[PDB]
Amino acid sequence: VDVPKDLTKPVVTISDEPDILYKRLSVLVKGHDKAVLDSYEYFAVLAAKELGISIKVHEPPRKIERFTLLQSVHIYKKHRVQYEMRTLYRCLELEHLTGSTADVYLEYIQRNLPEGVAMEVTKTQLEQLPEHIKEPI
Amino acid sequence: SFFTKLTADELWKGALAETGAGAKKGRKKKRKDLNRGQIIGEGRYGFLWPGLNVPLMKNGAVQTIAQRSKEEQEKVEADMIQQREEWDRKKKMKVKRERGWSGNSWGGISLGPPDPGPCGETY
Amino acid sequence: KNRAARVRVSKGDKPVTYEEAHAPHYIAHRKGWLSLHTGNLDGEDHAAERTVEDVFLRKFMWGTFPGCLADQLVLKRRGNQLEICAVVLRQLSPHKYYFLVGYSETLLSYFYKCPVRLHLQTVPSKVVYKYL
Amino acid sequence: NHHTYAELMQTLRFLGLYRDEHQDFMDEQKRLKKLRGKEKPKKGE
Amino acid sequence: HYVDWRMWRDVKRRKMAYEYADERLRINSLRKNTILPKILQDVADEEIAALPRDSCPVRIRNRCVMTSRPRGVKRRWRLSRIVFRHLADHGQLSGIQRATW
Amino acid sequence: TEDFIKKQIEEFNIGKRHLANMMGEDPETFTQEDIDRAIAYLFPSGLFEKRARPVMKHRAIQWGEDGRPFHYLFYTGKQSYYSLMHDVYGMLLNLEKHQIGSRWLIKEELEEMLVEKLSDLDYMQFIRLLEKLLTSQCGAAEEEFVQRFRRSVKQLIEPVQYDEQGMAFSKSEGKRKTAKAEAIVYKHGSGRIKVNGIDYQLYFPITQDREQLMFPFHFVDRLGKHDVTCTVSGGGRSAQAGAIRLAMAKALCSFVTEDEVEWMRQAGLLTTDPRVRERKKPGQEGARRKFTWKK
RNA sequence: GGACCUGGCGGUGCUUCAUAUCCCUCUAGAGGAGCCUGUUCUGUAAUCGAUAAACCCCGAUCAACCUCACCACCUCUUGCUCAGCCUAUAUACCGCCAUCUUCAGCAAACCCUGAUGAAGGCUACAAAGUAAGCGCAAGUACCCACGUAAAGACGUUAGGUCAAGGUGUAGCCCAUGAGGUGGCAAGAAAUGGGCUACAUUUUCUACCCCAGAAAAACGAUAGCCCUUAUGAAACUUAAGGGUCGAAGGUGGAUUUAGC
Ligand SMILES: [Mg+2]
Ligand SMILES: [Mg+2]
Repeated sequence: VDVPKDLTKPVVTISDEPDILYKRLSVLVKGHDKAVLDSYEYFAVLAAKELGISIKVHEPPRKIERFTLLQSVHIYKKHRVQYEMRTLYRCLELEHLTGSTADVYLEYIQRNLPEGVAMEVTKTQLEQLPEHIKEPI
Repeated sequence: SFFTKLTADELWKGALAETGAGAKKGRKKKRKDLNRGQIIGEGRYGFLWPGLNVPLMKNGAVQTIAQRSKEEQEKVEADMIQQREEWDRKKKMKVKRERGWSGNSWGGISLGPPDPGPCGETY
Repeated sequence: KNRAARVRVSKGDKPVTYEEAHAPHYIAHRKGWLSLHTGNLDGEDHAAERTVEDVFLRKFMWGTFPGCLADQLVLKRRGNQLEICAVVLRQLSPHKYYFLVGYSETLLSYFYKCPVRLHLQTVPSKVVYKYL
Repeated sequence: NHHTYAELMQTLRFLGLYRDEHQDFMDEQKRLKKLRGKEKPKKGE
Repeated sequence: HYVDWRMWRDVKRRKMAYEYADERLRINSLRKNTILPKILQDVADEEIAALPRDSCPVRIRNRCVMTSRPRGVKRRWRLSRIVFRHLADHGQLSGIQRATW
Repeated sequence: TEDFIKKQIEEFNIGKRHLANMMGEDPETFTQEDIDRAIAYLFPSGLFEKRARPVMKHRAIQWGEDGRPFHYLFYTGKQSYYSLMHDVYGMLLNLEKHQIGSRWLIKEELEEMLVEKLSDLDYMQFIRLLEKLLTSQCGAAEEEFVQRFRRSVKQLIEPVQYDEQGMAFSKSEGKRKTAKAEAIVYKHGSGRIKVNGIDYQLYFPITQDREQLMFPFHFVDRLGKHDVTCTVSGGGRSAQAGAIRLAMAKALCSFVTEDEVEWMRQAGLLTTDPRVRERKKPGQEGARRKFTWKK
C-alpha cells in the first residue's frame, strides 16, 4: 500500500544537432573468469534485445601469459615456480545503433561491469564527406 | 618502513623459535599477549573519540572530539602500567598444587573426576 | 618440502578456514582471488599501483579492526569504486563498528581519492572448514 | 611514498586508531631490554 | 622512512633525474646529431658532463618497492620474486595463479 | 537426524520458489536444471573444480528413536554388503534346488551402489559369487540381477553432399600436431588432389608425404577413383601430410562400405594421432632431457 | 646376579627384482682442441653467501658508473626514519626451500590380549582390531580417459639462506652508521658446465628440399683494427665490417641424459 502516488521521470532533452550514427561497436570484455564473462554476455545480450539493438557475440581466443620464478630464496636454481595469467575475451558486436542509444546502452552495461572485467569498446562512426572535399580548392 | 611489518602471531612464531634444529630433538622465553590490556581508541596523544573510546552521549548530548590533558594522560598511563603489573603478578603467581606422597612424586595426586560419558553419563 | 602458504597437520586440533586449508596450487581451482581488479589482465596498466594499494588496505584494515576480522578481506574494484568486504566477529559493540566503518571509509576515500565503501558481514566465530 | 605511508600509520597509532602489532612487539622488546640494562649510549659523548 | 638507505639513494636519484630530465634531453639531442658544428657538440659534451652525476637516468635501479631487493624484480608489479610469490600464493593478487599445462 | 533433513528439504523448496521468482520463471516447472542455470548465472564462478562452484541442491542413520536398527544385519557393520551376499546366496540355493561388451563393476562402483566401504577381498568374494550365479544357468530373474552389476564397455560417418557444379561429394577434417586440414572428396574423379589450390606433387615435393597421401586410397583400392581438394594450415610438411591423410580417410569413409570403414579403422587411418610436442619443464634442458648431472 | 621385552645396524649369501634403470645392449654426448662461463688456487688495498649426492651460466629472469654490501682517500654526527648497522649467531627462528620423494606411509582417538609386566594385536572357507585426519589416490590444469605438470605427509641430514625481508640473543653509536670521488675483476694453474667444430649425411649460393659449385679445404662468437648501437662516460658491453685462418682431424680410464 505504500507505493508512490506519482513518480518523477528523468529529464530528457531533444537537441536540434543531428545524432551521431554508429555503424558498429565492438565491446571486447576481458576477464579472468569464463563464468563471469558468460554471465555478463547474457546480461548484455538480454539488455540489447530488450532495447531492440542488433547484437552478435563471439569469443576471441584466450591469452595465457606465463612466467617463471625461483622457488627458494638463496640458491635452488634447478627448482622454480611457474605462474600464469589467463585473459579470456568476449566480443559483443552491436550494429546499426544511434549515438543516444549507444551512449545509454554503454552506460547501462558499464555501470554493471563486474569487478575484474575490463572493457575495450571500439565505435565505428559513420561520417559524411567534409565540406571542402567535394571539390578542389 | 611500513610494508615490512607483520602480524603479532608471525612475530611471536619467529621470536620464540618453537621449531628448529634445537627444538627438533632437544639437541627461556614465553609468548605474551599485547592486546589483553589495550583498548581501541587509546593512543599516546590521549585523544577522546566519541563513540569508540568514550561514551557517545554525555548529559544526553553528542560528545565532540576531546584531548586529555598532560596530567590526565599521565594518570591514564599510570593506570595502564598498574594494570599490566597486576596482571603480570597474577600470571606469575599460581594456586599451589597439593603434593602427593612426596613433593616431586606423582602418586597420590588427584586428577579430578573422569570425563563424562557420551550417553548422558557423568562421573 | 613446499612450505609456502600451507597449514601443516600436527594433531588434528588447529582450526583453519577455507582459505588457509587450501594450498596455493588450488587458487584457480578451489579458492578465487581475494582481490579483483583489471590491472593484471592483458594490455592493462597500473598493476603495481593496484598491488601496493591492496597491500596497504589489507595492513590498514587489519590494524583498524584489531582482533575483529574473522578472515582475509575481499577487495573489489569497479571503475573508480573500491569495495572492501570483511568478515568480522561479533565481539565488538555495534557503536564501535559503525564508528570504524565511517572513519575507515572517509580516510581511505581521502587517501586514495576514490569512493571507498566497507561492507561488514558478522559471524559469531571464525568459521572452521576443517581441523589440522 | 613510503614517507607518507609510514608517517600516516605512525600518526594513526599515536591517535589510537591503528593498533600496530609489529610496533607493539618492538616496544615491548625495547622495554624488556631497558629493564635488562641494555640501552643506547649518548651520541657524541 | 624507506626500506633501506639504498632505496633512499634510488629515490634521490629518481627525483634528481626527473628534475634534470629536460636539460639532459636538450643537451643530448644537441650532441646526438651530425648536423651541428663539432665545436658546439664539444661544448655540449662538456655541459652534459658538468651536470651532477646522480642526474643520469642510467644510475636509476629498479629495486623492489617493498623490500629494496635490487635483482629479481618483475617490472609489471615492481616486486621482488619472494614478495610476489608470497602475495600470489596467498591469492591477494588478482588473476595470477599457478601455471600447470 | 531425519528432522534436520526434512528442515533442509523445506528450506530448499522455499529457496527454489524464491529463485523462480527472481528469474521470472514459473515456480511449478522450475526444475533442477533451471536451478543450476540460474545459480551459475547469478553467482558466476570460474573455479575449475566443479565441486567447488556454488550449488543449490536437494548418508542416513540406521536406527529409529527407540534405538532398534531397521536392518536385521545391522550389527555386522556392513549391512548392505552382507544383505546383498545373503540375497545372492539365496538365489543360488533356489537355482541349485530347481536343478561380449559387458564387465563386472569395479570396487568403487560397488561401494557407490552399496553406499558402504568394502575391502578388496570382500569385492573378490562378491564377484566370485556373481560368476557362480552366472555359470549356474541362471534365469532372467537372476540375469537382471547380474546386469545390475554389469557395465558396458563405431565411427560416425559424414553424409554425402552436393555442390553447385552438380558433383556428389563428402567433406571432413583432421589434425596432426599443430596442423589442421579440411578435405573434400568427390564420389567420382580421376585421382587429382589439390592442396590449397596447388597440385599435390608440387605442394609436397617430399616423396614420404605423397606416400602418406596415397595410403588411404590405396588401402581401400581406390586410386584414381576420386578427386580431392584440401585446405591445410599450420605445422610442417609431415604434420600437414598426416592431417590431410586423416581428413581424406574420414571423408572417404562416406563412400566405402562399412567393412572397409572398419578395416581402415583397424589400419589406423581414422584414429587422430594424439602425439603432440611435450612442454619443456623448468630445471631440465628439454621435455625429458635433464641437465648434465654434475658430481 | 636370574628370567624376559623391545632391539638394531653385518663390504653375510640365496631366490626374485629395478625399465632410461643396477649392468650389458640403443642413441647422442662429456672426458681430446678452441672459445664462453662458474668455481678453486695465485695475486690485489679491494665483498659475501653456495661447497658429495642435494655447490659449481648457483643467489643474478645478470656487476662499465649506480648496482655494492669491497678497498683506498676525504667528509657528516639525534643522522630520510620517535635513528641506523649487509655487525656476530641459519647451532635461536619465522619466512622460502633442498634431500630420500623416480617414496606410502604418518597417524591422533578408542578397543582387546599378556593375571591389567617392559609389550602385542596376523589368518578371507578369516582367529581383535577399528580408525577420524594427513599423504598417496581422487579431482583439476594442458590436447582424452593417456601422458606431462601440479601435487608429494610424517620424518632424515643441528641440510641452505640473519646478504629478500622480519625477528630472538649479543655488539658498534665521533662509527662496525651515513655521504662523495677513485679503484679491483689478472693468470702459473686445476676443475665443472656450455657453445662452435674437427666436414662429404659436409661447405658456399639459389631455393626452402629434382640445382650448380667447393672439397686440404673444413674450422674462432678468439686476437688486432674500424664503425655503429646504448650511455654523461665503451679501454672494459653488444652488433657489424675488415684483417688474421690458428688449435683441432671424433678424443683414455671414466661419465651424463633419454622409453
Ligand atoms: Mg621438594
Ligand atoms: Mg681483487
